[PDB]
Amino acid sequence: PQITLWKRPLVTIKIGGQLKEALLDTGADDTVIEEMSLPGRWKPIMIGGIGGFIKVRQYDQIIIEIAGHKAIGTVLVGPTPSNIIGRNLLTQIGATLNF
Amino acid sequence: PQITLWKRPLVTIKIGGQLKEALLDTGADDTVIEEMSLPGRWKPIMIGGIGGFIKVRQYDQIIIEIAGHKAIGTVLVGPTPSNIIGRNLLTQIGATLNF
Ligand SMILES: CCCC[C@H](NC(=O)[C@H](C)NC(=O)[C@H](CCC(=O)O)NC(=O)[C@H](Cc1ccccc1)NC[C@H](CC(C)C)NC(=O)[C@@H](NC(=O)[C@@H](N)CCCNC(N)=[NH2+])C(C)C)C(N)=O
Repeated sequence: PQITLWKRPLVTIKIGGQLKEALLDTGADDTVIEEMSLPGRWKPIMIGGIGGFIKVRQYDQIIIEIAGHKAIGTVLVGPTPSNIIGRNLLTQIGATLNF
Repeated sequence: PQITLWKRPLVTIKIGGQLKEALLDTGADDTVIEEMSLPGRWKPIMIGGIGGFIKVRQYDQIIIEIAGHKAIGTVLVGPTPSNIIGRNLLTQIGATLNF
């Protein structure tokens, strides 16, 4: 599909057995999901953006479906203002920017 | 062009007649440039990012060239981690996400 940018590019994702809406973010290196109780081990890390840093839990090899496209990779979980799909997963679903 | 996302989608911009590098950011509503002298009038506002809110200067109707495509619109100037081209100008250059 093709997504125009008149409004925020939000799509449905499936992660941890839950459906969520998430923002496709070419300006995000990483994928950040709003606080949810994902199982298993994780690593504390801090991520940066506008406004400063926040503390997140880094989970590896998490299964995630993005607009119907399966992906698997590192997902960061914590108090983000939006679920964000970043380049680490956008590359796996073959997303490009075009103009 | 078509831009893949294995690296940050950085392009050349011209603003105030000066060349800069900026990130194409589909997760940004607005366009935010590092502190610079810029011709035109401005007003102070607040914008939020992943880590919190910052003060920026809002300039309207600013000419900006992005990867050799013309845009004219609102540019926010302030202490951002990166120059960012957001949806307000990505729509002007006809950018879409594709997968
Ligand atoms: C796995 C190792 C991680 C290492 C870690 N990496 C990072 O921190 C990397 C560089 N950060 C980033 O890439 C982060 C996303 C988080 C992430 O991917 O990790 N990107 C970002 O935060 C980029 C800007 C940026 C680019 C490059 C560098 C820094 C910053 N913007 C993304 C962000 C998405 C939004 C949901 C918060 N957009 C914005 O912040 C834009 N804001 C807006 O559009 C506002 N109008 C919305 C207000 C909020 N309101 C609300 N929810 N009601 C702003 C740029 C105008 C590190 N460096 O410590």
